[PDB]
This record gives sequence, structure tokens and C-alpha cells, in this order.
Amino acid sequence: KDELLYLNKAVVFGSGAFGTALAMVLSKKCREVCVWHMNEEEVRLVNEKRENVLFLKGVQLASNITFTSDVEKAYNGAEIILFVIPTQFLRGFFEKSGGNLIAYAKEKQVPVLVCTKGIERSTLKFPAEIIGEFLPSPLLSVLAGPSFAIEVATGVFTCVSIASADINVARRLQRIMSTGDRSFVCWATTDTVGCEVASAVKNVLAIGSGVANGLGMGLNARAALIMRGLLEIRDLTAALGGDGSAVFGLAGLGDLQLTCSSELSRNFTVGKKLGKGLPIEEIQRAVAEGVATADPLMRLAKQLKVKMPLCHQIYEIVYKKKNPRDALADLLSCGLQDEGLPPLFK
Amino acid sequence: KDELLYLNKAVVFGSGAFGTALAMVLSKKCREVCVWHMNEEEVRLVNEKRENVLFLKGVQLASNITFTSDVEKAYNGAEIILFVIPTQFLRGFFEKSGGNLIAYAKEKQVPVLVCTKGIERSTLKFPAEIIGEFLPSPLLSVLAGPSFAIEVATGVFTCVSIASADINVARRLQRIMSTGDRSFVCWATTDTVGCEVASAVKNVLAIGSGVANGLGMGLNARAALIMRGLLEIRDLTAALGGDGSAVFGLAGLGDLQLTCSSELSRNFTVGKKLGKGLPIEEIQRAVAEGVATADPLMRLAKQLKVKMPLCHQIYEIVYKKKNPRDALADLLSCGLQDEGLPPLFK
Ligand SMILES: CCCCCCCCCCCCCCCC(=O)O
Ligand SMILES: CCCCCCCCCCCCCCCC(=O)O
Ligand SMILES: Clc1nc(Br)nc2nc[nH]c12
Ligand SMILES: Clc1nc(Br)nc2nc[nH]c12
Ligand SMILES: Clc1nc(Br)nc2nc[nH]c12
Ligand SMILES: Clc1nc(Br)nc2nc[nH]c12
Ligand SMILES: Clc1nc(Br)nc2nc[nH]c12
Ligand SMILES: Clc1nc(Br)nc2nc[nH]c12
Repeated sequence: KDELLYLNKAVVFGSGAFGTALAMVLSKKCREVCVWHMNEEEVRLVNEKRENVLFLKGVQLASNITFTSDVEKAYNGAEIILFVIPTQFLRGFFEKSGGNLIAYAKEKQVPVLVCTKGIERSTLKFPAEIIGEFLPSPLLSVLAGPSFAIEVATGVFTCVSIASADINVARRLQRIMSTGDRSFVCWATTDTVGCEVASAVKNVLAIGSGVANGLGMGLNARAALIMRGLLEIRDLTAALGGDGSAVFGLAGLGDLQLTCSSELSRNFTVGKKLGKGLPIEEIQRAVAEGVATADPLMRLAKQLKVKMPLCHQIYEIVYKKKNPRDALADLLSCGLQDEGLPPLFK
Repeated sequence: KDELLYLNKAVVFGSGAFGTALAMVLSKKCREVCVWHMNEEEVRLVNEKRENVLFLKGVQLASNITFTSDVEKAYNGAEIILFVIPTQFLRGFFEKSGGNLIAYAKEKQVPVLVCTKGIERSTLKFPAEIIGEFLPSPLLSVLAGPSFAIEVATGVFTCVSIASADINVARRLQRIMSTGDRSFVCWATTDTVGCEVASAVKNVLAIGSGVANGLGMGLNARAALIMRGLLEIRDLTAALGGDGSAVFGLAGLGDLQLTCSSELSRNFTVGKKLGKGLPIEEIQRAVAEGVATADPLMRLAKQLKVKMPLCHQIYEIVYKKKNPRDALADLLSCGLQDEGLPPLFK
């Protein structure tokens, strides 16, 4: 079925730039959209100003979007649930405030869409995996793709992928998330692991992209970093049991090339400053997602025995004071090799 | 062997920006480098000025690079031959001036490296295929990857792939083209067809990237165009008998993402003007490579029965006056689909 689905209510848990942008997307497909945000005082400000002045400045919220600090009112009556709570707070949220939410989702069979990106430090688990400890996995999908929040929020043409182990679940979500003006287009896939890996690793590679710029390198270098870094996303995906079909799609290469070309982003400027020779302590006086991800990414790579050359060198630069030029020369000391891509056709 | 190879002489046939940049690369690996250019008066100017003032302004040529209008002196003693003659003049060159050159290359077993990109209008053949009508295919390699000429010419870090049916030939060329300071790095592959397809199609997609910008779309759109367009490079590669291992490497995605992000390039500005609604005749008052490639690309796609949605719509906009917004809506009238990538892992 290529016919779109419209709903009475959607709830978005998480009030960041991306969460708000998706609320904008859902406001064209659901009569009512609640965005949950824990601080009551800030919720009131946002509803009065008709604008997420904290994380999406300069964008007018649709009149059918309401911010709320009350979990129970947020999800009550919802026909789709989105999670964009940052990784570190996910488990705590379900433990402290998810009891009724979980019961409701279980009972009503409400589709859940995971948009959180990262790796949990204590378990080295990805967001949809964490959420799957609480909500039955058949209800779980992942959304990932090249999607700057501001472009998504103002309706500028965007393609994403929706991943689900059962393709038919992804296909239902496709009908819900895709807009009537074709401004937001969704492609179905099975590769939830690939999506989640790409989403986490892209942020670490975007620091490297910054390093390259601060070292004096140009766009050829950035293009090579993307291509070689994609192979590390692939190998980690394999080791984690993923089928890998998202790696070379919108969730993998698509989001990765966009994130690494984002010159004004926090990951990039942190990487640029490191490339220019500044120590991380001086840069740290919000944290860049790549900085946070690099340590548990390394720990996970080591546990699975997956070599991630670029990501490892980025970890060394960020966490272990390594000179970026020594890291570059270490990277380039492997000698001449084959590209390392299998043939597609026999 | 990871040890580099150094040579007495290299010859580069073709004096464009890219050809000159590669002469700069070879000047660090060969004692002598000749760059052939047919006009004697312009050859004299370039040698006096120590600068390709016609196609690489502002870059000082290495002292061991000599421009020449004499084919016989150009190749005499060369241990590697590069071709960067534009596609339309390739056959004519061999027919009119290649007789002795071919004999020499055959007799001395001199490696030939194809860097020309495009499709010949009369035969719908790719450059290495044309050259292979004259020089034995075992001597033939293709160079392709993300490589802006100016960045390559001034020694800024660049990775390319070298493709050859016999991987061992690619591996020898790898040792010749890779520089001692690791500023120019080469990766070996077998996928000559994929390289040549990517090289031709990227120029047509870069027009579309322009169209997207002129229509008001943003970076999310560009990222989606790259990803979907890569699938058209893949399908045309399959149909042509290529193994496809370069499609997702430096020659494919790598070069494609760089070319489509090149805002100041001729392909992009032509596409931008078309997106803003200007007719092609008004824009045409040099030709953009994407404009030239689009017609024979379509004819080749039709002959092989390969559907190339984006490329077809770009052809319609360029050649058949089609409104870019009707083309976009036609593209987006296919309904909701799966991403169309096979799993990597079972
Ligand atoms: C962590 C340093 C970041 C600097 C950015 C370098 C620019 C991209 C370099 C890509 C080439 C990587 C070569 C890897 C070789 C290997 O497989 O071990
Ligand atoms: C030729 C028009 C160029 C305008 C650029 C559009 C921006 C990228 C659009 C990518 C989505 C393409 C959808 C193709 C669907 C299909 O497989 O038929
Ligand atoms: Cl404790 C906590 N929980 C959630 Br959900 N989000 C937060 N943001 C800051 N602290 C937070
Ligand atoms: Cl998203 C969108 N934008 C413009 Br401009 N025109 C359209 N027509 C249908 N969907 C459209
Ligand atoms: Cl999504 C979309 N569709 C059409 Br038709 N035209 C556009 N121009 C910008 N975005 C557009
Ligand atoms: Cl006829 C001809 N041959 C070659 Br090689 N290059 C050219 N450039 C313009 N006309 C040309
Ligand atoms: Cl290409 C290159 N550039 C710089 Br800066 N330093 C180097 N050291 C070895 N190769 C190098
Ligand atoms: Cl190629 C290269 N190598 C090293 Br070490 N450092 C650099 N800085 C810029 N390019 C560089």
C-alpha cells in the first residue's frame, strides 16, 4: 500500500532540535502532537512563545504541537511513540517514569520509533537495544538518514530510512512518517543494527573530518575519510550481527557524508581545534557527541575484535593526547593495499 | 611489495587541469615528465611562464615538467603513459598520431593509465574501452577517485583508486603513482567498468545537484540525490559486465559525493540555472560535462534496458525543456518503496 496513514495523536519523548523537527513532521500527519520535556518552567515558556527557544530557535511550532512535562498526558491516546531522549538518560527514564507507558504500549500495540543515537557507557548497547529491554521488539523501528533538524523542521526535502527486523513494520511506519507534500520521504529497510552503528560512528568520524580541516587538508581528504570510515561502520555492523543493508544507504553513507561535511557542527569544530593543536581540556572549557561516543566505541570494538583504524586514531587524539600528525602517519604506515570491497556481481 | 617505484620518464597526453595536476604528481616520482598539448604557440607560452596559464592558473610547474606539441618526443623513453585527452578526440588522436606510439607501447610493454572520463557519442563506449581498441588491454589501467585538480597539483592529501582487470597490474601502477610523502595515495581494485561508469554518471548527477539547489532544496536533498544516484551507477555497472566493487569505493561514492558538493563547478551552476527556470539555450550563451554526457548516457541506458530515474529526469530537463518541478514530481510519483540494498551479511 502506497496510501499514507493519518493519526489522531503522536507523542515525542525528547525535546532537542531533532525531536522538535520530527514533531513538525508529525504535525502534518497527526491531529495532535505532544512533545515531552521534563522541566515544567521551560515547557510553559515554549508553549507561550510557540517556539522551542532552547533547541530550535527561529522556527514557529505548528499550532497542534503541545509541549508537556507530564509523561502520562504525553502518551495517553498516542498511536505512535517517538524516542529522542539522549542515550545516557534512556534507561533511567524507563525505570523512573516508564511503568504505565510500557503497559500502554504493550496493551495497545503502539508502534515505537527510535531516533536516539549513541552507545550506553555501562552496557555498550545501542538505543533501540536499550528500549527493547522494556518494549517488545516487534513494535520497534529505527529512523535514520541525512536529516539536518532545521531543514526537516521547515519542510525542506528530506529522505530517511526506517529500519525494522520485520520489513512490514518498517512499511507501516513509512506510511505514517511520510508527508502528503512528499517533503519528508521514508524508505523501508531491515538493517536496524547498521542504522544504529552508522548513527553512532558518524559522530566520531565527523571529529576526524574536523582534524583533517585543521591539519590543512582539503575536500579530497574529507571524501577519503568518509569512504574509509564507511568500511569501519560495515565491519562493526557485521560483528554485531547486522545484515548490513543500510550501510550503503541513507542511514549509512547518506547520513555519514552529510555529518562529515557539516563545518559549523560541534564535532567538526572540536576536531578542527584538535587539528590546529589545541588540547582537549582547553576545548572543553555542551560536549560534542563524537567525544562522548569515542570511548565506548573503542571498548565495543575491542570486545568484538573489530579493527577500526580511523575511529581508533580519533579516540587516541581525543582521549590520549596523541599528536594528530603522528596519528595521521600511523594511519598511513600500513603500506599499499587493495581497496577492500567485494564484487557486487559474478 | 609496499616499496615505491621511481622512473626515468613519464608522458601525459592531455593538458587540462587534471592532466597537469597528475604531471605534478608524477614529477615527484619520475626524473622527466612530458605533457603533450597540440598547439605549439601555447606550448611555448606554458614552458616560458612555468605555469599552465590556460587550465591550471596560479600553480607553478615543477622544473622537471616540459610541455610539448610533438607526440614522438612526448612518449619517447616513457615508462608510463597517461591519457587525459577528452573522449571525443581520443579515437581521432590514435588514428592520426598514434601509429608509432602504439608500436612503442606494444614493444616495450609500457603501462598505460586512463584518466579520461566520458562516453563516446558514436559507439557509446567508455575511454579505456576506446583506448583498448588500440593498445592491448593487459597494459590498461584506470585512475579514478575524489580528486579536485588544484588539491592534487599543490600536494594536498588525496586518495584515488587504480583499476585493472588483473589486480597485479593495478598494484604495479599503485607503486608508481603513490608519492613518497603519502600526499597522493592509491588503492588497487579490479572494477574498471564501475570506475568508468561512476566517472561518466557523476557529471550528470552533479547537474541534478545544481537543480536541487536552484529549486530551493538543501543539503538533505543533495545527500539523498547522491545515495539514490549511486544505485543507478550500480545498475548500469551490472548491465555492462562490471564486477561493481568500485561503486561503493573511492571511484564511485567517493568521487560522486565530492563532485555533487562542488558548488562552483560548471555542472552545478548549469543545474542551478535550470532549477531557477532558465532555458538551456540562454545558459549555453565551455559546455558542462554533464550536459554532454546525458544524451549518450540515456541512449546507452535504453540499449541495455537499465532504468536510471534521476539521470533520465536530468536528461529531460537538459535536452527536452522539461520543467524541473514536473520532473521532481514525476520522480516522486513512484509511491513508497524499500531502499533496494541487498544485505551484506547472512
Ligand atoms: C584520525 C586522523 C584524522 C585525519 C584525517 C585523515 C584524512 C582521511 C585519511 C583516510 C585514509 C585512511 C587510510 C587508512 C589505511 C588503513 O586501512 O589502515
Ligand atoms: C532531476 C531532478 C533533480 C532534483 C533533485 C531531487 C533531490 C534528490 C531526490 C532523490 C529522491 C529520488 C527518488 C527516486 C524514486 C525512484 O526510485 O523512482
Ligand atoms: Cl535526569 C534527565 N532525564 C532526561 Br529524560 N533528560 C535530561 N536532560 C538532562 N537531565 C536529564
Ligand atoms: Cl514539499 C513540496 N514543495 C513544493 Br515547493 N512543491 C510541492 N508540490 C508538492 N509537494 C511539494
Ligand atoms: Cl518536495 C518538492 N517538490 C516539488 Br514538485 N518542487 C519543489 N521545490 C522544492 N521542493 C520541492
Ligand atoms: Cl582535434 C583535437 N584534438 C585534441 Br587531442 N584535443 C583537442 N582540443 C581541441 N581540439 C582538439
Ligand atoms: Cl603530504 C605530507 N604533508 C605534511 Br604537512 N607532512 C608530511 N609528512 C610526511 N608526508 C607529509
Ligand atoms: Cl599527508 C600529511 N601527513 C601528515 Br604526517 N601531516 C599532514 N598535514 C597535512 N597533510 C599531512
